[PDB]
Amino acid sequence: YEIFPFSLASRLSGISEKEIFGITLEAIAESPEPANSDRLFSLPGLLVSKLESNEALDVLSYA
Amino acid sequence: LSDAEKYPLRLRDAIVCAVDPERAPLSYQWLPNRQNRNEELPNVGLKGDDIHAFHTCSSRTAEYQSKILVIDPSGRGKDETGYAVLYSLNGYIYLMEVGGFRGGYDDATLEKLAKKAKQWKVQTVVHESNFGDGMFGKIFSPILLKH
Repeated sequence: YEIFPFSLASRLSGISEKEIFGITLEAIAESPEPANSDRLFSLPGLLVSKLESNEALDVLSYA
Repeated sequence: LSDAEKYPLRLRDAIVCAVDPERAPLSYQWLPNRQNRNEELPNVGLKGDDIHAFHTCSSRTAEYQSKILVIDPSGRGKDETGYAVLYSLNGYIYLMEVGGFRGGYDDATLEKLAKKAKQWKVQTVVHESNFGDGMFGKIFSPILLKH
């Protein structure tokens, strides 16, 4: 289920999705609270926009 | 033959009746007999499972104690969402609707479920929860309230 429609917001605002994920990651890096398990198992799906494929294959082989 | 323990559940051991939506008798008595047996309803049960009505019951009737709708939402992939409608009175439990709808969290399925919650004048909605999903109640509640 899609709680927040990235494509529609991307089209209306004029911001690409790759920058929306950056806006989320910078706010994660500054926050004082500890993370919980559901947050931790959903971070690779956001970080995957940064990686080259030869790096993502290493991440998969590690996982 | 393992016939006495192979299947725990038999249709012989329940009462079938055309109950009234507002009042019901306060007690019943069970005896399967040729006078009480049904013969027209379709029967998928294994051989010898015969649908029977009650034999005798009280003449005193009153309104039911509690009324529940139960939902099993669809998981991953395609399957039907299950639901059931039950009331209770004293030791007896009454079953009045069971069925399913096919789909996901689309507006048609949730609209139909809200209308079904309206139709029987139910009192509480109950559903199962797993894995810390946390979605279905928050999704469903703003759609239910207008009905």
